[PDB]
Order: sequence, then structure tokens, then C-alpha cells
Amino acid sequence: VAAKKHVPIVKKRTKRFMRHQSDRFKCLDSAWRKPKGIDNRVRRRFKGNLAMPSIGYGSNKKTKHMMPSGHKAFLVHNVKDVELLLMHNRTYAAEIAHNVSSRKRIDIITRAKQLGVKVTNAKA
Amino acid sequence: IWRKWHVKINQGQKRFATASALAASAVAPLLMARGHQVSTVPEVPLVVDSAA
Amino acid sequence: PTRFSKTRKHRGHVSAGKGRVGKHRKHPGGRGMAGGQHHHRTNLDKYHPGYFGKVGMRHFHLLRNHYWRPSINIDKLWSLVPSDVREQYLSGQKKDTAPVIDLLSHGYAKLLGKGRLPEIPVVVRARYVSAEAERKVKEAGGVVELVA
Amino acid sequence: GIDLRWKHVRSSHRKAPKSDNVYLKLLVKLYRFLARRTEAPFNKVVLRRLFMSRINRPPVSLSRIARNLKNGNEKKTVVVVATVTDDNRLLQVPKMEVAALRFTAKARARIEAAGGRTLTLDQLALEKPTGANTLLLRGPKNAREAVKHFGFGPHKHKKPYVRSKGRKFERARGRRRSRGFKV
Amino acid sequence: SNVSADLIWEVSRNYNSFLVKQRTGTFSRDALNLTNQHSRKHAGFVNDKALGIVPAEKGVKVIAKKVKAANKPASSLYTVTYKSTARKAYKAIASQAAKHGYRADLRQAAVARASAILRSQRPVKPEPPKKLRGAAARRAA
RNA sequence: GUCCCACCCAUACCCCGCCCUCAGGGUAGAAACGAUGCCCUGAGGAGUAGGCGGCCGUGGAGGUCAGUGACGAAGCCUAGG
RNA sequence: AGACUAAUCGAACCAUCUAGUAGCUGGUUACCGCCGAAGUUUCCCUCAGGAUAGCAGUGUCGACCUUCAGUUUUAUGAGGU
RNA sequence: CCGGGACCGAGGACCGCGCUCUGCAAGGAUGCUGGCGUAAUGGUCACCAGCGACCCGUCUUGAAACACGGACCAAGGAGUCAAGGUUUUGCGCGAGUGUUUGGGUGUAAAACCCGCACGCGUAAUGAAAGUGAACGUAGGUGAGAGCUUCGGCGCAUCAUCGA
RNA sequence: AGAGACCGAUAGCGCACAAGUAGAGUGAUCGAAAGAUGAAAAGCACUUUGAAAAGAGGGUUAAAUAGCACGUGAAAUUGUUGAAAGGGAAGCGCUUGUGACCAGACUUGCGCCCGGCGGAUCAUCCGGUGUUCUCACCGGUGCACUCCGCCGGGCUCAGGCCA
Ligand SMILES: [K+]
Ligand SMILES: [K+]
Ligand SMILES: [K+]
Ligand SMILES: [K+]
Ligand SMILES: [K+]
Ligand SMILES: [K+]
Ligand SMILES: [K+]
Ligand SMILES: [K+]
Ligand SMILES: [K+]
Ligand SMILES: [K+]
Ligand SMILES: [K+]
Ligand SMILES: [K+]
Ligand SMILES: [K+]
Ligand SMILES: [K+]
Ligand SMILES: [K+]
Ligand SMILES: [K+]
Ligand SMILES: [K+]
Ligand SMILES: [K+]
Ligand SMILES: [K+]
Ligand SMILES: [K+]
Ligand SMILES: [Mg+2]
Ligand SMILES: [Mg+2]
Ligand SMILES: [Mg+2]
Ligand SMILES: [Mg+2]
Ligand SMILES: [Mg+2]
Ligand SMILES: [Mg+2]
Ligand SMILES: [Mg+2]
Ligand SMILES: [Mg+2]
Ligand SMILES: [Mg+2]
Ligand SMILES: [Mg+2]
Ligand SMILES: [Mg+2]
Ligand SMILES: [Mg+2]
Ligand SMILES: [Mg+2]
Ligand SMILES: [Mg+2]
Ligand SMILES: [Mg+2]
Ligand SMILES: [Mg+2]
Ligand SMILES: [Mg+2]
Ligand SMILES: [Mg+2]
Ligand SMILES: [Mg+2]
Ligand SMILES: [Mg+2]
Ligand SMILES: [Mg+2]
Ligand SMILES: [Mg+2]
Ligand SMILES: [Mg+2]
Ligand SMILES: [Mg+2]
Ligand SMILES: [Mg+2]
Ligand SMILES: [Mg+2]
Ligand SMILES: [Mg+2]
Ligand SMILES: [Mg+2]
Ligand SMILES: [Mg+2]
Ligand SMILES: [Mg+2]
Ligand SMILES: [Mg+2]
Ligand SMILES: [Mg+2]
Ligand SMILES: [Mg+2]
Ligand SMILES: [Mg+2]
Ligand SMILES: [Mg+2]
Ligand SMILES: [Mg+2]
Ligand SMILES: [Mg+2]
Ligand SMILES: [Mg+2]
Ligand SMILES: [Mg+2]
Repeated sequence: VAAKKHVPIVKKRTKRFMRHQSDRFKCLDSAWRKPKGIDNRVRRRFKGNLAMPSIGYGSNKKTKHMMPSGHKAFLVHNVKDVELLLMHNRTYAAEIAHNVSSRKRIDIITRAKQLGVKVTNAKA
Repeated sequence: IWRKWHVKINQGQKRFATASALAASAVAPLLMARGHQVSTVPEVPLVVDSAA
Repeated sequence: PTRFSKTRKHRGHVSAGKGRVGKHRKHPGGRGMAGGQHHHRTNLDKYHPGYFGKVGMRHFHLLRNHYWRPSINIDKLWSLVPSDVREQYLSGQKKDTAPVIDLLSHGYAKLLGKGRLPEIPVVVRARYVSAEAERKVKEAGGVVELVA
Repeated sequence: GIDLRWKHVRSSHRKAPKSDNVYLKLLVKLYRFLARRTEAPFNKVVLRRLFMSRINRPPVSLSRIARNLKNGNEKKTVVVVATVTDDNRLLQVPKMEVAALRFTAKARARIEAAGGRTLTLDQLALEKPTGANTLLLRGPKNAREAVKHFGFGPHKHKKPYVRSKGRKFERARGRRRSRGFKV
Repeated sequence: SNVSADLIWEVSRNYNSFLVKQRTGTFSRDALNLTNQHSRKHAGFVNDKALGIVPAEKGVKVIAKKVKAANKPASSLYTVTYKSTARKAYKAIASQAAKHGYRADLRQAAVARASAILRSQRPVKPEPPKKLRGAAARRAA
């Protein structure tokens, strides 16, 4: 069912803070690392370079962890796990684990419909 | 092979801890919070006559 | 445990907390107590004064059993009486007998006197006794005697 | 810019105990409530001393209590946020009532054998929720073997770190004028 | 004595076998817990008075604990089944909580949980078919 | 060379929103609370060598989810979320 | 010729002592938050190195101690640029 | 005292200060109306356009350097363990404390039990022979949290004179 | 002979294999690399093209995306197909545009009134049993202006995106 009312969601940034010089070397993964060299131009905040993450980019406490519909994800593995959301169907949504068989997946989706709970990975 | 594998414990602190565990075994809410199924036992502590 | 260590926190940072100019080399300054009189004199004189030199005379083949004589003060003389009997004397219910205390059987050789003594006569046996200790026992109405 | 000497300065005193005793947590909840809902200065002092470590809570003996039960304090209630120990030197125990964090086995037995009574810090809050007719006692903070070594130096008369005692252990040069100088 | 409801919460506040923790929230799969949240207020197995509701074949089933039988778990619950009418069940449950001073703070939660269980026993209406927007041209061929 | 108007833009100054850090308050004859929570108020945020705190991952061990799995576990690929 | 002694000679080749010692060069592996330096004093066969004082962090405790200050004012001393 | 524009709407029952006082512009935005209900708003990627942007690690007062290492990728790769010290945190007992060298026992390298010696502490000072801690309610003076019958009593600790 | 909070084929002994082996040195001596088809060889009969190695059909198998160059099969590097850019490097940051591709959200919900359909038994009282001792459950009564469910019609309110 529709989610509880909330303030509008703001993100402050959508890009990903990629690692310096990982676009030139294939041995360097893209995950962020903090430069520590004595001359590094990114560490010294030269104009025109990559940015570094800071606590000032954080999200509003009221809208943190909620997907654009307005719910928060909750991972379930069987039928009894989805019944924990009986009293939270305007704030939480169910997400079925990757390693659940196709028969159990049918049972979970049927039960969640009776409870009015949204399922994120439903179609299969 | 000469690293420390064993640990020395004061005997007084050993006896304190075993007594504290016996007392907790007579609290039914604690039995359920440790995963035991005790919904059909008549009393706790459970005592049986010497028929064994 | 290895997971509570600053070693784990230094991973990813050059020099491991040891500095870029000074480098944590092998043994700058010597090994052990080297340089005590030359370049470690400032340390050895602020702490440990009296370190260098000789004082006193020697003693070849010292046997420590010749010098065994532990001592006890009069302050704790009554604690050597068993607790139930001790309370009868203090409350004033004996008034006809006196206790006889053997210091050697409790592991003491000399009786010193530091505190006070209640006015109840006692009999003490000891190998040694101090001058003040003998005065206080006698003034309470007791007597000390020597036993070897 | 704002031109300040200090910024983000933290407090220098504890705000909670560092222990994980479950019953000490119940005791702290009780006195947090009392200190907020009462004007008694006594309650605030007791709350702070429940946060402290063992070297800041030195023990108190029966002899030290008897010294302060003189000159018109014979009928007050003694409060000690610490352990209360026994003293062999004291031969006659006066009668008193004491509230303490804990008692040793012989200290408790001698207090009751003389006609007194022992309390717990939660029994005290029930009988004297404002700390009326009480006296607070602390043990000797500096009577610790480690404090004798603090601040060693020339002309300080402190205790040195040595492995033995005798004529061959740090008594020659710098300790007497017949070998160089003295301290 | 040495044991009370406050003590039991102190030893079970950080971990117990009913806990379900992940990001975005912490839950409890406890039978005597309404709203299935982890908190002193709702931790039924800790408190001396607690309420629990489970679905029945037709209506709802309600359990509460008898304070005189805390050490006899076989006979420590008082069980009632309501299967006549929705409004009748709401009234009996509300009275069971806030009439004789037995956890009047659980009055709002107990009624709402019974409402959710009865709502889920109705027939489920069919869903509309899904429409297409970019794969539509793909399947138009 | 001297004097006078108007105008242009810094991560500086003023007003508003959000994040964190520090400081100060409220909350039980409990219709009560992840009291390690929630509510109210003000100020602050540069950094090598270095210090401390909190968190994320990996191989094994005790306990617990009466957890997932040949109707497909683990691993691998994927300008799909 | 200090030449030759198995492509090896101003002292051959092989195994072991041996992971020989280095005040000297090179390297030293995830993230976020708060604080934040020194190249100066004294001694050393000391001058590319140490100890010692200073500068820095962390833990606290005593009172929330009319308590202090890289400053002005008033009265009163010293100085030979 | 009247006009004209721009950016913004945090909060969520009532409570307060007030005013021009049937009410209000006074402790934070509401009312009315139109189009569309899907790739229209929105997101990811590729490419052109305006402005900006020297190669990293390292020693150094000073590195983009005509200063050294680095053709590329996968797997391996560096503050550890023991004994002995020390300060600080948590815990047990407390003028004492420490079962485990050994013995008893066992569901057998576990868990449980025992106590004679011994170690550290309870007394120092001298090279040594040796000697060995109360005049006083365990002292006087100035501060001192807390309590108080409102006269005072005075913890911890600091300065000072004595035994 | 029995075991383990040990290692899992660049690890663990130099050696999990015809390993102190093959190989080097006149000699003393030095000393490697190298594990895994499938449950079962059922390890491809026959036809056809080719001098042959082999290819194309056709068979076995649960599977040949398991064929002895054999479990799974990553990166560096390469071929074909498809999309795109290029006036003496390329790569990157902020911000629009175009093309390609795409996740959500919405589809109605509660309430009131009118009519039809079906089922009960709604309030009250009597008996029994629980329990928080005043609040409930079960049996009996009730029997059409009460209670519950469905369908049809009307009305108010709340609901998605951009202005
Ligand atoms: K890369
Ligand atoms: K920062
Ligand atoms: K360091
Ligand atoms: K001596
Ligand atoms: K001399
Ligand atoms: K781990
Ligand atoms: K040769
Ligand atoms: K040097
Ligand atoms: K002059
Ligand atoms: K605000
Ligand atoms: K270098
Ligand atoms: K280079
Ligand atoms: K310690
Ligand atoms: K002993
Ligand atoms: K005072
Ligand atoms: K090998
Ligand atoms: K050969
Ligand atoms: K199969
Ligand atoms: K086939
Ligand atoms: K295969
Ligand atoms: Mg993001
Ligand atoms: Mg620099
Ligand atoms: Mg550089
Ligand atoms: Mg650093
Ligand atoms: Mg270096
Ligand atoms: Mg150094
Ligand atoms: Mg600023
Ligand atoms: Mg900062
Ligand atoms: Mg390992
Ligand atoms: Mg799989
Ligand atoms: Mg890729
Ligand atoms: Mg030759
Ligand atoms: Mg080495
Ligand atoms: Mg070597
Ligand atoms: Mg700063
Ligand atoms: Mg010299
Ligand atoms: Mg150098
Ligand atoms: Mg003070
Ligand atoms: Mg202060
Ligand atoms: Mg001059
Ligand atoms: Mg708003
Ligand atoms: Mg419209
Ligand atoms: Mg678009
Ligand atoms: Mg440029
Ligand atoms: Mg140049
Ligand atoms: Mg070089
Ligand atoms: Mg090179
Ligand atoms: Mg490996
Ligand atoms: Mg073995
Ligand atoms: Mg191999
Ligand atoms: Mg090998
Ligand atoms: Mg293989
Ligand atoms: Mg073939
Ligand atoms: Mg297969
Ligand atoms: Mg191959
Ligand atoms: Mg293969
Ligand atoms: Mg490739
Ligand atoms: Mg290009
Ligand atoms: Mg009936």
C-alpha cells in the first residue's frame, strides 16, 4: 500500500567519488582510497580535480535509507520472515534473498499480498 | 610451540561464576531467551522423584 | 589479541607511525646499557644516582639462615589469641587467669613495641625484646621471659 | 575567520561508569533520578563518586570511622562509596550504622556484634532520600605504593626504581660526598 | 531479591535469541511482543504483565500472563478466542488492557494488531495487468 | 599628473535549509523507554609528522536463527537497478 | 708480469658458523570523525647519530574555588643606545 | 506614506506575547484553477559545446622537473612471539593474598576437590657490630566539599610549626 | 599407535605424482617442474570430401557450454560482428543539449444514503467455566425498524506529474 507521509527526499549528490588515476591503470579498482602522498594534487585541493568525501554530504535524518517510494528495504528468507512486517506495511518493504528457490518464492509472494506488503523483486 | 595456550583463573572467581549460572537457571524468561522450548514443563526448577 | 592493536590502524599509511625523517633504524645509540658514562649520562644522573662505584665491605659465603628473626609489634599481640577466647578477656569475664603466648610457635623471634596495650596481664615468651616493649608489658601487669 | 584560541573543547570529568556491572547500572539510574528531582547537594556528590575507578575509591577502615564519630557525631549515619575493611589494632568497636558500597566479611560481623547495623546504598535512599543527618567519609588517596615514585629527581627525596635493596644497589656516586658528590 | 524485570532487561538488552538485526532497523520475533520491535516497553518476555495476539482459524487468539504463576510455565497463560464480530473483539481486547490497570499503555497497540490480523483474512482482489512503455514497440513486431 | 560618478566578481561578510562535533536543559506515585531512547536551545568545522575514537571487510572456534540449497549451494561475466 | 694455480687470483673452489653487524639507501596493505608540532637549550671521539628540557595527544581528579590576563590607567624604581 | 522585481515555506492538536478585539498580517503557506496520467517529469551511458585541469610514489628549505623507481596482468609480500619491568582500565578477596611443584578423582590432555611449605605484602635504618616508631581525644595554625540542634563538626588534599 | 580453534597444490617437508628423481659440475656438492573427464568408457559404429593431418553429417550421455590439448575457466593480450569519434597526444572536473536504454508512482480507499440478494442471531436474561474479582468465553433464549456479508445506484472527503 502507499507509504506514510514524509518530507521530500533530497540527495545532495549522485556521482560516486572514484579513485584517483584509476581511469589509467587496470590494476587499480574504482573504489575510493584516500591519497596520502606528499605532493598529491587531489589531497591539496587544487582547482579542477576530483573531490573527496566529507561528513557534510550526509542525508537528512528523516529520509535516510528510504527508497524513492518511501519504504525501507528488509531482507526475507522464508514465510515467517515476511510476517514480521504485519504492523509495518506503510514504512517497510520486503526483498527476497538471491538464493531462495522458485517454489518458496511463490509462497512468500502470496502471503505478502494478503498482508498488503510491497515486494521489490517480485516479477519472475 | 612456547606461546601461551592455557590461562590461570582465580578459584574464587571460578566459584562465583558457577553460582551465578545456577541462579540464572531458575528464571524461566532466561530459559526462553537462550533458545529452549519450555512451554509445557510444569515447574522450574524441575525436580523428578528418584524413579531413575 | 591482534585485533586490538594500533598495528591494524596503521595499515594504509606510510611509515607506520615512525616518522619520515627519522626512520626507525636498527640500533641508534648502542645496545643495552651502552654509553652510560658518555652519552647516556644525562639519563643515568637524573634517575639512578649512586649507580657507579663501590661502598662497604664484602662477605664471603653468606648464609641467610644465620640472620632469621622476624618481629611483631605489641600493637598486634592480642590478635594471636583465638577469637572466641579473646573476646572473653576483653569484656572482663576471666579476671582470674592469664594467657601465655609463644611467639616462636607463630613464627616470630623478636617483640617490638609500637602501639598501646590494654590493662590485662599477659605472659610472653620470646628470643629478643625491645626496651620499650618490655616496659609496656610490665606496666600492664605482665612479664616477658627468654626462651632461645 | 573567527580568531579563537580554543574550539571543540571536551569535558574533563566522567559522565558514566566504565564498569559493566548490571546492578551498578540500576544504582546509577536511581541516583540520576534523585539528583534531578531534589535540591539536596548530598545527592549530586554520591552520583559522581559512582562513576569513579578503583584508585579513586580507596578503602576505609573501622579505625578511621571511629576517629570521626567523636565530638558530637555519635548518632549520625556514616556514608562511604567504597569498601569498608576491618582493623586488627582496634580492640573495642563502638556502635554505629554505616551505609557502604560493600563490606568485608569480618568488618560486617564486628559492626553487628556491637549492636550496630549495615546498610546498602539503595536502602539508604529509601530511608534518607535527602541525606539528612549524615557524614561523608573518604579514604586516603595518596597512600599508594606507586605514588611514592612520582616526580623523582634531584633533591626530591622520592623512591627509585630498583630491583633489590642492599649496599650494592645505587648507593655510591651521587648519594654521598665520599664518592664524588651527593644528589 | 536478586531478580526483577529491570534486571532481566539488563542482561538481554544487547543480545537474545529473539533478535533480528540488520541495517534500517531492529526487530524481534517474540510471541508476547506487539509491533515486533525491540524495546523495554514491548519486550513481553521480560515484563511481568504482557499481551500477545496470533491469528486463529476464524478470528483472533489472545494470551496474557498470570503473575501468580511466573514459575509454572505450563499453566502461566490465560487464553481467549474471539470469533464473533470485529467490533465485539475490539471492545473485549481494550477492556482486557485498560480497565483493571493491566498495561494500559498497550491499549492502542493491542487493538491495532487485532485489526491487522482480521484485515488479512478477507479475499484478495485481482491485480490489473502490467503495461509496457519501451518494450511495447519490441512486442508490436 | 590630480579630482568625481556608476558598475564587475572570492571558498571573505549578512539571511535561510541540511550534516556532524562540542556545550547546556526536560522526561516515573511510570497511559512506560532499542533511559545506550526521545524532545528543546546555542556555538563551531583548514592541515604534513603524530595522538585518540568509531566503524567496514577476510580465514577459523562456542552459542543461536527449530536459517538458505540438485525445483540448483559456492565461484565467474554484465555502458541492468 | 703481483704473473699462473679449470672463462675465477694483491690470496682458488665447496658446505657450515649465518637470517654475521650496519649512526647508511629502498619499501612498509580499508574508511570516516576530533585535536595538532619541531628544526631550539645542556652534555657526549658529539658534527648524516643519541640522552635531556621545550613544543603535542590521551586519561583523569579538585572546586564549578572572586579566578585569572603577550592589554590600558594611576603612583613609584632602574638603563647610557 | 505609496509602487515594481528576485530567492525561500523549516515546523505539525491546544498552551505564549499582543492588537486596529463577532475577529486578525500576533510562537515558520494557504486558497482557487488548467493540462497530462506516461517515458511527459526523472535516472544511467556515449558524444559534440563553454570554462577549468602538468605523473604518481620518495628524500628535500624547495619536484611537473634536464633528480631516482615504475612496459603490462594474476597470485605471494613486511611492528610478530617469549621472559622481565612500568603506568592506566575492568574484576575477586582484603591485613592478607596466590588450588594446578605435587596428591585425590574423572563421562580422561577438560571439568571438580586438598593443604605442608614457599613467594609478595604487614618496619625501618647503618659499611658493620647492632638498635628499632603515641607528651596530647594520634598535636597546633590557615583554607576546605558535605552535614548541622545554626552554637558548630569538619573528609580528601595543599601550605606551615612541632612530637 | 592416537590426536589438533595447524596448511589446502606459488600453501604444507626439497618431494600429495616411476623425488633426493630428471638435469648441471672434473670433483666436494647443487637440485626442480608436474594433483581433478564421467555414476559408468558408454573413449564416437556407419556415410561422404581430402595424398594425409583432418572437416561435414550421424551417434553415446543428465550434460560434449565434459572428447583424453578433458570440473569450474578470471585478467593482461587477440579475431569477427555491432555502435561512435579523430586539423601536431589521450585521459579527467562543473554544467546544458542530442541519441540510445531504463527504475519507480498511478490503476483507487474509507464513510454516508437508497434498493435488491443471502445468512444468521443483534440487545436482554438463565446455567457452566475462566480471570486482571469485574471483565470475558461456551450452552439456552432471541426470530425481523436488530446483527453480519455480497451486488446495483447516488454523494462528500482523501489521493500521481508538471505549471
Ligand atoms: K581501473
Ligand atoms: K577533513
Ligand atoms: K608512534
Ligand atoms: K638488619
Ligand atoms: K677514593
Ligand atoms: K573475524
Ligand atoms: K672449477
Ligand atoms: K652517521
Ligand atoms: K655613551
Ligand atoms: K531550522
Ligand atoms: K628518494
Ligand atoms: K623517473
Ligand atoms: K592491573
Ligand atoms: K603466606
Ligand atoms: K562548608
Ligand atoms: K618445491
Ligand atoms: K653429471
Ligand atoms: K538431473
Ligand atoms: K550431443
Ligand atoms: K563440464
Ligand atoms: Mg550515492
Ligand atoms: Mg610539500
Ligand atoms: Mg611529487
Ligand atoms: Mg597522517
Ligand atoms: Mg621512507
Ligand atoms: Mg628517533
Ligand atoms: Mg568559518
Ligand atoms: Mg578538521
Ligand atoms: Mg589460517
Ligand atoms: Mg547460483
Ligand atoms: Mg566490464
Ligand atoms: Mg684462469
Ligand atoms: Mg632480518
Ligand atoms: Mg646477510
Ligand atoms: Mg585546528
Ligand atoms: Mg669522551
Ligand atoms: Mg639522508
Ligand atoms: Mg577547591
Ligand atoms: Mg570547573
Ligand atoms: Mg654599552
Ligand atoms: Mg512545512
Ligand atoms: Mg487537473
Ligand atoms: Mg530525458
Ligand atoms: Mg588551463
Ligand atoms: Mg630542469
Ligand atoms: Mg638514489
Ligand atoms: Mg627505469
Ligand atoms: Mg593461494
Ligand atoms: Mg595427525
Ligand atoms: Mg601448480
Ligand atoms: Mg610444494
Ligand atoms: Mg585441472
Ligand atoms: Mg566427429
Ligand atoms: Mg553442465
Ligand atoms: Mg588450453
Ligand atoms: Mg574446461
Ligand atoms: Mg580480455
Ligand atoms: Mg575522445
Ligand atoms: Mg449465545
